[PDB]
Amino acid sequence: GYGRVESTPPAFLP
Amino acid sequence: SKPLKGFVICCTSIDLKQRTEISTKATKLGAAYRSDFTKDVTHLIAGDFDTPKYKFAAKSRPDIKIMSSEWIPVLYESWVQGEDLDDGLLVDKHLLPTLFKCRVCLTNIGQPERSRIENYVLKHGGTFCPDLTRDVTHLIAGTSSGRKYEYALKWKINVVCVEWLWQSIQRNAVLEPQYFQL
Repeated sequence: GYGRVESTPPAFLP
Repeated sequence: SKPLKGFVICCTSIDLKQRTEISTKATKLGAAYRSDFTKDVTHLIAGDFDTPKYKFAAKSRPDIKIMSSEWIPVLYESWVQGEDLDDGLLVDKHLLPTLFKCRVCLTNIGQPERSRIENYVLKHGGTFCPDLTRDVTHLIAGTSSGRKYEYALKWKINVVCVEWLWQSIQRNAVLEPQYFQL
């Protein structure tokens, strides 16, 4: 989003 | 009757009108007011963690209590209203939250550590931010990579490792980011 980096989806977490 | 006899109070990042009100009321309550952060200071009333005074207390004064801006106005009102004042003098109730004004975002941290960190942030008075926005004060990063990492740097947001959080919680105050760089 504008001025926003959305939360990493759980399936993509290390 | 001087409920705050022996208390030495200093203020940091407090509105001029509210700071004048606090210096007056604390003096009436029997406390010693300090404009400068002198050696005899026992309590620091803070409006922000990003000040030389707050940073000095957090780094060099673990004996002092960091207080909310509401402590003196609330205690003074209670006193003049004839309300009962205990040995506590509303200090425990008006202790500034450990992560006061912290807006904490995470990147490259897996589960269940992500949930654990969120719970400790909320517990110690911080705001947990699933999304990175320009109002985030701290980005806890597992690795120095990804979109959140890259934008936090562009937006001049603190990029720290998880020890920033754990050491701040243990100190019971917000610590500086330069010691917790990735």
